[PDB]
Amino acid sequence: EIRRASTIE
Amino acid sequence: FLAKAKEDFLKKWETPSQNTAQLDQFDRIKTLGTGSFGRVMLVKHKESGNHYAMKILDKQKVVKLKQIEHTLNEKRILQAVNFPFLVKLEFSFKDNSNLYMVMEYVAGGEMFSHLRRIGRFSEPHARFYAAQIVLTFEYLHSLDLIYRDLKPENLLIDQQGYIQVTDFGFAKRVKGRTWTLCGTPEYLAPEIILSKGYNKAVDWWALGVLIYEMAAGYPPFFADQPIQIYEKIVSGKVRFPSHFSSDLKDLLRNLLQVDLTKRFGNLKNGVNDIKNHKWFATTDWIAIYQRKVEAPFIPKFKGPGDTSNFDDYEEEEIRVSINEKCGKEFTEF
Ligand SMILES: Nc1ncnc2c1ncn2[C@@H]1O[C@H](COP(=O)(O)OP(=O)(O)NP(=O)(O)O)[C@@H](O)[C@H]1O
Ligand SMILES: [Mg+2]
Ligand SMILES: [Mg+2]
Repeated sequence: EIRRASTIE
Repeated sequence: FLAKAKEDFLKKWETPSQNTAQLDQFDRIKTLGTGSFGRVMLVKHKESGNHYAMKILDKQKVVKLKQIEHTLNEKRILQAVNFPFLVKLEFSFKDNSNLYMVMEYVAGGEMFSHLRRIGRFSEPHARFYAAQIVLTFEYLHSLDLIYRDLKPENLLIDQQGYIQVTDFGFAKRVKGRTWTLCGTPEYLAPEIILSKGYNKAVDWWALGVLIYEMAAGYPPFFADQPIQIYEKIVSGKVRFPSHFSSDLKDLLRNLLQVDLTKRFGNLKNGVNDIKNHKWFATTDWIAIYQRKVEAPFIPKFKGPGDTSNFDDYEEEEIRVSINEKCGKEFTEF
């Protein structure tokens, strides 16, 4: 649905 | 080709290119995508008229959020790789506030956009894209490189219908096992979630999540809060849609394997366990590498610099402080 942003923590 | 690709990577790795252009040479047309440390915008070179995609990163936020070595590896690795499915870096520089990476513009848009507007890809359509990912992962692993962010938002379709991989923000030379928690929650492998120390096997897990989301239209593990997604990733159970193939369910059961002593790509036979799976029986790997196969879907190109295949973002002007910040931290950029 929404562009999943990458995680860093 | 893999025999000669190793020397060329190491040649570009030790003698990288730096400061090849400046911000004054580029007109700024439209934003292509927004991340957490900056943005990517369509960019036109004033002297040559060529269009490019400029990835901008704020230097302060990178230093503040402990992202220095990650961004250093992004510029250096992408500058040093060469494969028909990887996006090519053309220019790179920096000013008082920002870092700049100028890549080749891919006007076809994300695979995430086309995946959502169509719903799902048929199995041969999804197989045509997975073959390119498998070939690229075989190349990157030959150079002992890791790519820890496989997701449709990082995969761009070009004018020939082929995949162009971008976003090397977590790429790293991994001679052994690494430890950094990073990626996209839907695509994280269980060993990353548990802080266990992972190798190249996480890329194959992410490939199984990608083949799932393409053939079904949705990821195998998703929930509201990311904590619950981790609960489903490490649980070991994965349920498949009913319209899936028996041949596809078998491959995904071997890619979405929690025990990495029995996961494909991590076994003794390496990438051959994947390329020689029954699901890929109809795949000419050489023809895919040479890009000699008619693509099943070809996006619409209304001309050069056309931004139709991208979403509309709130446009924000680029502004640099008159004080140089973190100059010593980004010397090697
Ligand atoms: N070379 C390119 N040509 C065309 N569009 C591009 C190009 N590079 C990036 N984009 C687009 O701009 C977006 C920026 O993505 P990305 O490079 O991943 O930034 P990011 O900060 O790493 N986002 P994230 O994946 O959460 O880390 C992409 O998702 C594409 O939609
Ligand atoms: Mg991205
Ligand atoms: Mg990224």
